[PDB]
Amino acid sequence: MKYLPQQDPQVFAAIEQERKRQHAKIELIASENFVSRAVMEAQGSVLTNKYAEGYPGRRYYGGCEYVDIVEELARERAKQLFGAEHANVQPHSGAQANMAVYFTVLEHGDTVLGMNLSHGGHLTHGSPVNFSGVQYNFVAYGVDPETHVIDYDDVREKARLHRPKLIVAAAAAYPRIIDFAKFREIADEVGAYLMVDMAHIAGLVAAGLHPNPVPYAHFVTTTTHKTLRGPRGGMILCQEQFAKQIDKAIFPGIQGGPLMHVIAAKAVAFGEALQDDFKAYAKRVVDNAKRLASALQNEGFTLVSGGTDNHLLLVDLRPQQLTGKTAEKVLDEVGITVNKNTIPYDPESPFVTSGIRIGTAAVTTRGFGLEEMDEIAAIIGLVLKNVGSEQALEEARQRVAALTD
Amino acid sequence: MKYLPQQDPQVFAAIEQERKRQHAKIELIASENFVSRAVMEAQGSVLTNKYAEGYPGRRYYGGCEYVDIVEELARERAKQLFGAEHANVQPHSGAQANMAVYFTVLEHGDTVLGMNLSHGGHLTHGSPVNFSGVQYNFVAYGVDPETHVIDYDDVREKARLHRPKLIVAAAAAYPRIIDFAKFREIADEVGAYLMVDMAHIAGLVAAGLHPNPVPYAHFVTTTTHKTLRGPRGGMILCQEQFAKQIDKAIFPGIQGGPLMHVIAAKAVAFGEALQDDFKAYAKRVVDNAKRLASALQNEGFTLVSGGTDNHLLLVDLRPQQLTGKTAEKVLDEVGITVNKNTIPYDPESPFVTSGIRIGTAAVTTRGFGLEEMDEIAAIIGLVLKNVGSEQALEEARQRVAALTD
Repeated sequence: MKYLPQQDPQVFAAIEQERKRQHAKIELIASENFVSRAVMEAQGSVLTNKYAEGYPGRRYYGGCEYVDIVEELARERAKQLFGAEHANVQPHSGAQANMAVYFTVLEHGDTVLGMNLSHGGHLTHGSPVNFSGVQYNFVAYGVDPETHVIDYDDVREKARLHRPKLIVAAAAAYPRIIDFAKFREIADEVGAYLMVDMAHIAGLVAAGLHPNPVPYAHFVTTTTHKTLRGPRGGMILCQEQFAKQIDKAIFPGIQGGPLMHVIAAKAVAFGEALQDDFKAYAKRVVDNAKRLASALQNEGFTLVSGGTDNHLLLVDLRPQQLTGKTAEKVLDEVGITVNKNTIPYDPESPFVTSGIRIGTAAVTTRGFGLEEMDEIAAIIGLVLKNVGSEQALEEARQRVAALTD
Repeated sequence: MKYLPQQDPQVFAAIEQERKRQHAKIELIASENFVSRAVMEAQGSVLTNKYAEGYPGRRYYGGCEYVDIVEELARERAKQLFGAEHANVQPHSGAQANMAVYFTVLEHGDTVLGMNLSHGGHLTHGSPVNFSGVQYNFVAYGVDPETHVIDYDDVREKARLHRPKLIVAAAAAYPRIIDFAKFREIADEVGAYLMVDMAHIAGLVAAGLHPNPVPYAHFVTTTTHKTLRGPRGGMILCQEQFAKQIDKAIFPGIQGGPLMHVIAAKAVAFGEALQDDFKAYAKRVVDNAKRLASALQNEGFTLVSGGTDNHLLLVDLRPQQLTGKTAEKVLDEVGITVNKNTIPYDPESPFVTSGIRIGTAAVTTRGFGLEEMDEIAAIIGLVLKNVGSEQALEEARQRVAALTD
């Protein structure tokens, strides 16, 4: 940076602390990643200055010729990545992407069927303190109490009992492949739309490592910042038949001016995702998650669902008589960043929990591989088996430092 | 830029076109401005990588120590700028800022009283194709048919008849000072909350050039990108008594992860606004708008309300037998960017209109002053009085080029 250090010493000092933090810690938050310098440059561009309500070639402001090129690059690259008929790259966030789909097809108080929030569902899939659960009547399907895999007979029974207008598939914390074909079959049986929120797995879908929901869903939502490794924001994919309605839901429905600089950054990220090296990266994410899962099991940890098919895993800490809160805190002390996370049928509140959620997207981006996964698992074992030993924690600290350099 | 040109030639070429465009044109879109290089650098930072749901010291992710410093800088500087008891700097946009306030105090179908959209009100103040008009029962107050000033007796009568739960004051296209004291008096009479949407005038308020709504309103919303000259985004100000409720409305209510890099950019912009030179800038914006208004009148144009008290003006093109659409198109041909805009009691649709909206915030930022205002007015006169003369339009083109260099 050149201008920020002089203009704002306070903001610059904090940014620099954060930059150094991102390098020093082992970042295992499943929803996080590290964007490229090109992506950041796009976000840091003069495109922030441009009002561009509307869509390419159909704006409500003059002078949009060039931001139009940018938005269309984003849309076309998204379509190439996911084989979707239509893309809307304007959503400010995952929240807004989901909000727009709900706004498109639902009226206030309509019934929606989503994944149980304490089994892996997201806040925006029906929490009673979120717009989703306040505006619409959410009911939930669960995972099997033993396998922790989605119970598709429960999906079906809930759908048939409650007659939802919309079924939501996808998750904030589900370590296995989701069967989109079965979701569409059930949706078809009850005459419900299917929305798939692929936010977590979007990069894996792009790389052909998770089945693509696009052929099965009426609407696919996603964030651009998780496994897709793009800027912070949202996106909606759908078939041409819903294009007009979806676009109108975003504007003038729920948003105003789009963030054109962020949309530029989305285009850049989609460009990166179209490259061969991204597919290799995504495979390493999945390989690393499996290896980390296996290595954690070797250390004596129980994993929700017994492993992983994707970028993320959940440790069930009950055998160690630890809460997720306790584990999260102590791992923070040694420089490993995880989330506490409810496990299916958790006896604890969502504020305490019996689990931790871990993902490999970020560490993979920094070049970590199988050997590093083994070491991460060994450090976690050292820490969680010796929470009362300051000597053990200092050893862990030193081993974390050795990994990050 | 260093990395974007190599990584993405297509995105870079379009960004560069846009950058050159912003320099070449006379940008009179009233809601636009040019942010500093420091603001852009903040947006282009690694803060995009950080999940930080929650608030400073009360997050749902570890490792937020530094993004917390950034968010608190934004909040504290906002409070200093506006004398508010509480700030929420997380809203992704003006849309989301307004959405959150509505979510806080209203239930589905509650009555809200806002400014007539064709008299200056914003889309989010009750359009039937916007969430505001779909989710809530909006009624409207108008301006006087002759003076084009808000009719406060109409505000009062509508309030007393319809018994709104909430009254919204502020505008996308109102060229005069708004009397917030009278709005609060009326709100008090009918037991309604008062929300002021100061998006357009926020920079003028910060500089003491428009009365501050903070002392009078329960909630103040704003965008950060108009006269405040900051990054694209929103903000909510309120008294401490509503702080918890407002914060909960933003998260977990209507948003997820905040855009921490944009929040950094907000802090930077607020830092800039706290400087003496910003107050001088804001006075020039207002001085320039008055001078441009006067100069347009000298050219024979009629202005809505007969002039301006702020950064923006509206030309009533009926005396020239022109529509706003026609004027917008022809001005585009010579390199002047304006919006078509409805005038109060417009005989034309919002898609055609009888007016153009002009603002001086952007040209003032680039260093334009009174002499430039005279020339802009003269060029507009030349163009709009000779729409059929290609020679006149080429002269205008050359004069526009002379202004921008």
